[PDB]
Amino acid sequence: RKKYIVEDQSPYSSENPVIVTSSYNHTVCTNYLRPRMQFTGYQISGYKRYQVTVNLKTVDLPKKDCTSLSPHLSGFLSIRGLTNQHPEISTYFEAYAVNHKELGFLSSSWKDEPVLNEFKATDQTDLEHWINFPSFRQLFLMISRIFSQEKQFDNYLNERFIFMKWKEKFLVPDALLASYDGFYYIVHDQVTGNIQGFYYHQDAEKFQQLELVPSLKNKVESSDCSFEFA
Amino acid sequence: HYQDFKMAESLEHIIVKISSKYLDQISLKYIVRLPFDNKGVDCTRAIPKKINISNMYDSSLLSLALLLYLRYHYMIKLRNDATFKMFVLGLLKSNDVNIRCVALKFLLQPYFTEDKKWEDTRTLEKILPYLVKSFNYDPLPWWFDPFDMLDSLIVLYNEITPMNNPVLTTLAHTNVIFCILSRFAQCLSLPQHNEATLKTTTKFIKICASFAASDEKYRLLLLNDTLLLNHLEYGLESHITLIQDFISLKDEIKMCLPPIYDHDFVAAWLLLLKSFSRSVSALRTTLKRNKIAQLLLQILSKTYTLTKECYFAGQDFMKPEIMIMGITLGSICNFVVEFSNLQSFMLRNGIIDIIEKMLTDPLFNSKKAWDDNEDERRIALQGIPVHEVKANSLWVLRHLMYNCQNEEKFQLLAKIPMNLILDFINDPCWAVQAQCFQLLRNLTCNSRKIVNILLEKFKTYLFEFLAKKMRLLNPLDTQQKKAMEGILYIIVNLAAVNENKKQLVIEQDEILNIMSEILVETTTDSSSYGNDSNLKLACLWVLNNLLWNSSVSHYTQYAGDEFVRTPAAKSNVQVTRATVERCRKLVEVGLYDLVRKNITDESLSVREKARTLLYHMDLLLK
Repeated sequence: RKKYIVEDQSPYSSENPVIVTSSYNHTVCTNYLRPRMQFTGYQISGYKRYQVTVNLKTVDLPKKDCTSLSPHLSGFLSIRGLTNQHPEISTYFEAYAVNHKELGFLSSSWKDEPVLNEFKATDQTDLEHWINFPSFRQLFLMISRIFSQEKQFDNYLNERFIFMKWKEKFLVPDALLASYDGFYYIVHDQVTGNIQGFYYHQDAEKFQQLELVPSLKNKVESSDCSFEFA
Repeated sequence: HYQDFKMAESLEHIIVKISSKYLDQISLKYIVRLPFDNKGVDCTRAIPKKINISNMYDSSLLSLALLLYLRYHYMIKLRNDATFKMFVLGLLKSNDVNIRCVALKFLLQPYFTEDKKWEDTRTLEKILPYLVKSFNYDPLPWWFDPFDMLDSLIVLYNEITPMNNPVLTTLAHTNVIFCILSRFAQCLSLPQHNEATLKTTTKFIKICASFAASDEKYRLLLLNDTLLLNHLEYGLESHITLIQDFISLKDEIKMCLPPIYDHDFVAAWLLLLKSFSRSVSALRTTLKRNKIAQLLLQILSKTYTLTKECYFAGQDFMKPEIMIMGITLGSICNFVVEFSNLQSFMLRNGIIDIIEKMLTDPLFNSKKAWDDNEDERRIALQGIPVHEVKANSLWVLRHLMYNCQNEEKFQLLAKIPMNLILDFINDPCWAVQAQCFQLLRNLTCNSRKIVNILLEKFKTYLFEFLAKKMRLLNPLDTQQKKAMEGILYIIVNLAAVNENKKQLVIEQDEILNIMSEILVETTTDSSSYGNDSNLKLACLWVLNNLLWNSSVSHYTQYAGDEFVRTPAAKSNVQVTRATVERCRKLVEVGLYDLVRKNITDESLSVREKARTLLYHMDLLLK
């Protein structure tokens, strides 16, 4: 009978609208930075080891022009004991990527805003924590000198490695019901999709590693859900 | 139609006759950074000197004729002449208020009608200080509203480029936004109010909701004040009490009736609520209140029972109510996302029952039969658009089924069956079709039984229906592209269930042709689809799902109880040769060369996904 074909009355027309979707400059996400993606690893704090799980929630990665302070990445980070019997502490965190137009490597090109003032430490500390990574060095061999060299970089989404900063905002189960005053220097590799990083706070121990990896599922076939803020 | 042409010609003749007498007062001394030519005039922030029309009748005639010409000329030149543009730019600094206002209206019209005009930000920077000064004039004409024009510009730049708004950045540096917010806080604190103060406060609420629609900075700066949400709740409560009082006296009143006086006030408050709810941190910390959710549900129920009962009041009384229903459903579909704390609250207070009652009504559902005792309601309520209500209701249902177990899906399908969604699958509005396709994609995800139900409803020809849909939706419109992505991900979720579903998908020939036409698009061949990477990723995901399962993994990798074996380590030969036959069919169709051409693709995600798929197919072939 084919009810849904012969009864279709949609106004099909191959015309052109007033504004074409090519003019719409939307935001994208990558392969391993999808909304529902889980990462698993450890963390060496002091001398002890903890198990760290990361569940992403919203991924909103900008493009050529970005003068907005909406967070690029968002998720839940949970740290649980591995050596000791430490209870699980899970938090909601947000994150900003490093594109070499507005948000540079050093925390001096970042604008003076109350939401961005928690990601800033010192240009010297930033240079140390970034020179620890080998991909940073391979980027800059292909203080004012590194920024001048940074000004001619290509698109950051077409490069294999993405540098970013992570900051825990509050507690996830109940916000009302603070040992997260520092922030994470994060490098993410897209091809293998793994995350390394350091945790920085002034009144704390220095250079605590992260070393995450994607969480393998129990079914190789994958299906996709979606959502969109109205 | 001919009289419109005659009127346009006459008004253009009037403008040219009057403006040619004062055309010699244009004088601008500028610098081009690379003499009597006019090259490089659009590279400075300076505008020519003040041009004054001494004759009063000539100024009145020019102003009125140019306003009607602005009304007329797009249906049928003077806009593109550089001399006339410089003449109007010089008229911006005149002494007559009508001349300045009509110049502001003349210069800002192409930004809303012309295509690719919004890239001209230098003209916007030249124009905006005079609009800001036009806020400050005591006798203002009835045809000029600076609030409407500023709001229209900000909404235009929010809709086109959400990540970059030039107007907000050029108003923040010049101390204007702080003045606007201070005046809003002063208007909200007046001790005595009338209709004019309500209209001023409504315009301020609209422009403040336009500030925070796509920027977290102004969102948090507005939520820094602790008394804004109290006033929002007060406005919603006031409208609920007014609606309830009108409902309680329907028998005594019972035809043109005036609308409720604060419909614009409540609409603007709901616009702020939606813009605030568009961020996750505010949903988890600041908008945690249950009072907001219960007020939204009460507004929805009261407005629906107004449309059900008091239909004698006319269309002028009901159009604001249906607009309020649409905006409230938009706010609700923002609050019901899974990682917000209020989702179980809306489940517990019955949002699905309200949506099911609203969707089965013949007023909204055109596949329902009008009952033979409510013909007067059908006569009275016809002509009012109800597409946004249906689109937002399907948006709520789509957000309910995002990342949930099958028990909730079966509960919703017990309440709202599949036949209603399939009634809404062929709406003439593209938003309704897009939301229906995304809802079906969310439903079919990770569940075999829903896929079997959808196949049983299409007793198959579902693949023919999807292929027919894919060949006619225009990918230059965003709702049709959204529906296309929903169709492609329905195909993704359908082929990742069993071996029988993979056989059914690969038996079709039109879907493979659609995939081959999507994958062949490149930088120079972006005509049929537009070289969109999302469609390529969906097609690669279908091709990955057709060739990946546990037996192939065990063959190509290998050589309670507290310790169980993995599913890849544990009949497999038949599945393996079936998968190899599928790979050979895919090679014979010709998608292998397209996968190589997508190795040589610009974007990185398609490159890596195609590389993994090509390596897997190469290892399966041998």
